[PDB]
Amino acid sequence: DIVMTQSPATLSVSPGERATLSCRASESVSSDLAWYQQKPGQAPRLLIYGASTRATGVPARFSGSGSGAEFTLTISSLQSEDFAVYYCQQYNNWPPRYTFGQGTRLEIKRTVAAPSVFIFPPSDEQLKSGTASVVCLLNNFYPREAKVQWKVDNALQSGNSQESVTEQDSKDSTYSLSSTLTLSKADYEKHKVYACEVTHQGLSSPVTKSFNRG
Amino acid sequence: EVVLVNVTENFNWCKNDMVEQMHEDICSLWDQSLKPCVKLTPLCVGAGSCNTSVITQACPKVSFEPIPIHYCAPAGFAILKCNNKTFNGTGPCTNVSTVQCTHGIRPVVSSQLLLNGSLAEEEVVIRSCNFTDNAKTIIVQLNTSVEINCTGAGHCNIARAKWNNTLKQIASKLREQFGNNKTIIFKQSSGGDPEIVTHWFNCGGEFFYCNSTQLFNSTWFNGSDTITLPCRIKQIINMWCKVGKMMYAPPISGQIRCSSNITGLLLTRDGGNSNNESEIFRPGGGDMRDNWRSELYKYKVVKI
Amino acid sequence: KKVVLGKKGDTVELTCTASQKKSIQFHWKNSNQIKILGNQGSFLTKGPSKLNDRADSRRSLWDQGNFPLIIKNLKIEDSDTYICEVEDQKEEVQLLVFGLTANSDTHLLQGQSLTLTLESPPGSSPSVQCRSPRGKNIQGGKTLSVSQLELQDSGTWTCTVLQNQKKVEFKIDIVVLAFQK
Amino acid sequence: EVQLVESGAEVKKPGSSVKVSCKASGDTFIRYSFTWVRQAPGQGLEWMGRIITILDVAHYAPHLQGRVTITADKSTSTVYLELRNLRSDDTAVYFCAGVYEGEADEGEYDNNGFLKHWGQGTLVTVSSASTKGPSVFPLAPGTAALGCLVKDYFPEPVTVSWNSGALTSGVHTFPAVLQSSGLYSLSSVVTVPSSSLGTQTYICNVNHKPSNTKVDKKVEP
Ligand SMILES: OC[C@H]1O[C@@](CO)(O[C@H]2O[C@H](CO)[C@@H](O)[C@H](O)[C@H]2O)[C@@H](O)[C@@H]1O
Ligand SMILES: *[C@@H]1O[C@H](CO)[C@@H](O)[C@H](O)[C@H]1NC(C)=O
Ligand SMILES: *[C@@H]1O[C@H](CO)[C@@H](O)[C@H](O)[C@H]1NC(C)=O
Ligand SMILES: *[C@@H]1O[C@H](CO)[C@@H](O)[C@H](O)[C@H]1NC(C)=O
Ligand SMILES: *[C@@H]1O[C@H](CO)[C@@H](O)[C@H](O)[C@H]1NC(C)=O
Ligand SMILES: *[C@@H]1O[C@H](CO)[C@@H](O)[C@H](O)[C@H]1NC(C)=O
Ligand SMILES: *[C@@H]1O[C@H](CO)[C@@H](O)[C@H](O)[C@H]1NC(C)=O
Ligand SMILES: *[C@@H]1O[C@H](CO)[C@@H](O)[C@H](O)[C@H]1NC(C)=O
Ligand SMILES: *[C@@H]1O[C@H](CO)[C@@H](O)[C@H](O)[C@H]1NC(C)=O
Ligand SMILES: *[C@@H]1O[C@H](CO)[C@@H](O)[C@H](O)[C@H]1NC(C)=O
Repeated sequence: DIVMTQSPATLSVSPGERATLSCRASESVSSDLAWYQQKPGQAPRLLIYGASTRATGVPARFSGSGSGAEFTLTISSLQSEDFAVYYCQQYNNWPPRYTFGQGTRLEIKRTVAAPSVFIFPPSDEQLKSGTASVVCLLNNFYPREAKVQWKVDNALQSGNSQESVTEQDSKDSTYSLSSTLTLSKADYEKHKVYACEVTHQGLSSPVTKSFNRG
Repeated sequence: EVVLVNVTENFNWCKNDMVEQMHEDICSLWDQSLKPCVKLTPLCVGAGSCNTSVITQACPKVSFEPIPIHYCAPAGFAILKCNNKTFNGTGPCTNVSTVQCTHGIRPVVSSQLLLNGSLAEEEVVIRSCNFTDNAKTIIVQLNTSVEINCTGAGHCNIARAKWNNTLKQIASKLREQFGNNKTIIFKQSSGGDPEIVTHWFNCGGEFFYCNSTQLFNSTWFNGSDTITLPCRIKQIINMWCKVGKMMYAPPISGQIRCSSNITGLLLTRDGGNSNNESEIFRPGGGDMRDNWRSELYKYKVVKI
Repeated sequence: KKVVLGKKGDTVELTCTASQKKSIQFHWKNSNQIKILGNQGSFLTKGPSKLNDRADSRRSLWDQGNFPLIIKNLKIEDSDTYICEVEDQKEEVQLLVFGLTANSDTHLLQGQSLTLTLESPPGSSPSVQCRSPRGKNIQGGKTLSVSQLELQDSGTWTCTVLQNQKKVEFKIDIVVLAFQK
Repeated sequence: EVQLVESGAEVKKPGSSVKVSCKASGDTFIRYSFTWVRQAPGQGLEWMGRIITILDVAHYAPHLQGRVTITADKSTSTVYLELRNLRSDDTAVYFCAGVYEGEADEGEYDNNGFLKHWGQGTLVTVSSASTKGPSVFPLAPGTAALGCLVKDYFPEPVTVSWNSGALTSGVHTFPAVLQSSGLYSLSSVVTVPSSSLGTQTYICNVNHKPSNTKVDKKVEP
């Protein structure tokens, strides 16, 4: 089957500047190539088709080019509503076996911002139900790349926690991240101090918020 | 090739095996030459639910001017040919002969008009399998050609003066067949599938459908130099070799051009109980056997 | 002597069968030899008949030797004798179309009259018999009428038209209003 | 200009089958071709198949072939997708899309492969888990942070507001994660002034419609 592959995976652009996305095919697809835009929680939106034709309602700053196995999409001046995930599609083959690229995430580029780190011990109500989860929060940081690590009595943890990350905030262009450590009531009480070591470009040294049981 | 004398041969052009054989060979050729992206044929074997048979396949765009095809005698048989300049296809013909193959015939697929065919050697000639039956097709053969120029950009052109002279000759011939006191009237098609209502044909690989009303709108025996027919090119086609539907891909060329010679017509006569004296004729066609009959009327195949 | 009855506005199917299971030439005509509809190879043609707009066939059965004439939105004018020509042989069928309507469109009061009027082709005497929801039976020719409606006549009436030993059923909704004492 | 409107969310056990629908209105139905594209949480778009509405002919992706069916009901302008032998990896948002093909009823047909009109999407969750509401726990506390732990529910989605919508500034409601138990879990946190603790109360509101459950937990110093 025809494989579509987009580069790069993530593209960070400063507001009002030009962005260039590329789509590559594993074999010629002529000009049967379309680009889509999608925002979190919404259906995709058609942008370009036939390699280079804008769809109705599409603003002039979007424009596509290329033929065969090489395609690019250009946004000459990024607006706030331009930051999204973009997808390319080929529809050249017959019988139809149409395919999509894995997408390019286009996010806002801003100055480096350190996360302010918090930590919430398990509640009484939860403890009373047999389970115990610890939450470590990284608030309003940039860039998205962060590394969290749980330490239980000065010991590395592995396979017992989970991460979640918000979308880029519409107002200040930052991210926030939660990390939840899950243990049984018994394991929890088996140890003393619980910590989350945090690494981020905005920090000269890795920061560590923590607490002791009781 | 080999002429015969003192020998009488009864022909019957409405009962000719060559016509049937050729019809299958032609289908086979078009089938394999021009392949559709999707093929639909009905299949209603079961007493209840009907099952449409669907085929999907690679459909490369192809276009070339049909090469003349010949009919030759299969092992065991021979091809007799009548040499009378104006043979109506039925009865004895003493000016007979035997041949290897028939003349070169362009396997053109079309309705209403016959293109790139053979001309009548003397006068315009009309022929039918049963003139008094208004359901049977009337084949006209012309003694003079008429150009029809078509473009993929949406139209066909015919010179009005040339077409008007042609209509005069057909009307003249028609009234001689149905009564010398009759008024001849040409009207547009009365209805049916698109392939039948319009002048339908294939060109540069694309199927054209042309409104022919302007060619059939006159009264006989009772202004603009060229006649321009509006045309559409279509992707979804009704099959002609059998009942069904076909889809092709859209055109890839921006300069599709066909010049053809109109060498004959296919008509149907209105008829019907009417004490009023005038015959009405409309363009017809659809059965390619009529197209092949207009070329093969003078041949028969006999066992050796 | 094949007879088929039709209803105003409805659809009918006039059948035609070939002696073999193939797709050959066929054509439908009326008693005036006017071409209604037929085939040419695998395509459908339609003649210059008053039916043109409302006439069709079923091409998915042609290969099975069936060549029907479907007439939609039937009118009384359609009444005629239709002939199916195929493989040198003529199938003949006569069609009669009837209509049946009430004297008024709107709702009726108790003790008020009801006149049903039957519409017919020229030259044909049909018998009519209607039955109300309560069992009220009336009969006649062209026009049938009840002198006084009861409340229990409200609902669906069922009329049967008899002609050529054949019949056909009509359903009419009559509303008769109730009221307080 | 057609508008495509799909049916509601579905929840199925693996091994089951599903039939999702899409009502098209505004334009001539037989002039459009329709396509189904799905998307798994955190993944890309996947072409499933396409129906040529006027011919009633459909084509499918090789990896789905045999257990997927697309149909169209002309009398109600509705397009259907059936997916058979459901697996847990079929969990996805299923999108219905279409595009104008030309005067198809007159034999003109462009056969466009691109997708101009999209429906709102239909979430189809395929899991062995049973429907059940969340347990809501407090995340008791410049400024300070406080929040609600919304743990152990099925299926998605769940909605979170603060103080019955009156508090929105500085709120972050994280996307759910799939726990190893097969149940979902998320946290909603908000940052407020420290001096506000002791005067202004904070209640988080959790709505989980599938289980018809509704919780209002108070978070205190
Ligand atoms: O049908 C699988 C086929 O689809 C592709 C490209 O369209 O990938 C799509 O489907 C995958 C299967 O879930 C998704 O993971 C992916 O995000 C989506 O683009 C091809 O990878 C594959 O051959
Ligand atoms: C065909 O030509 C013959 C001459 O042999 C003529 O007698 C006949 O009238 C023509 N066909 C018929 C049967 O009308
Ligand atoms: C064509 O035939 C007609 C009779 O229909 C005749 O009048 C005319 O002269 C013929 N033309 C030629 C060139 O033979
Ligand atoms: C020609 O058709 C008419 C009526 O359609 C029929 O009566 C006549 O017998 C037919 N000719 C022959 C001899 O088959
Ligand atoms: C058709 O084209 C030919 C040349 O190919 C030209 O001589 C003739 O006049 C044209 N006829 C028209 C435009 O009707
Ligand atoms: C045929 O049409 C021509 C147009 O060129 C016109 O002169 C005339 O009306 C017709 N011919 C005759 C004989 O009237
Ligand atoms: C052809 O054109 C005439 C007049 O332009 C029109 O009345 C007629 O309906 C057309 N025929 C078809 C097949 O549309
Ligand atoms: C034939 O064409 C003329 C215009 O060129 C039109 O006025 C006339 O009505 C047509 N004849 C009929 C009645 O079909
Ligand atoms: C049409 O007929 C003329 C006159 O015989 C001929 O010379 C010309 O080549 C023909 N046109 C085509 C395109 O066959
Ligand atoms: C008729 O012959 C001419 C002369 O080559 C050719 O260009 C044209 O395509 C032919 N028409 C058809 C329909 O085959």
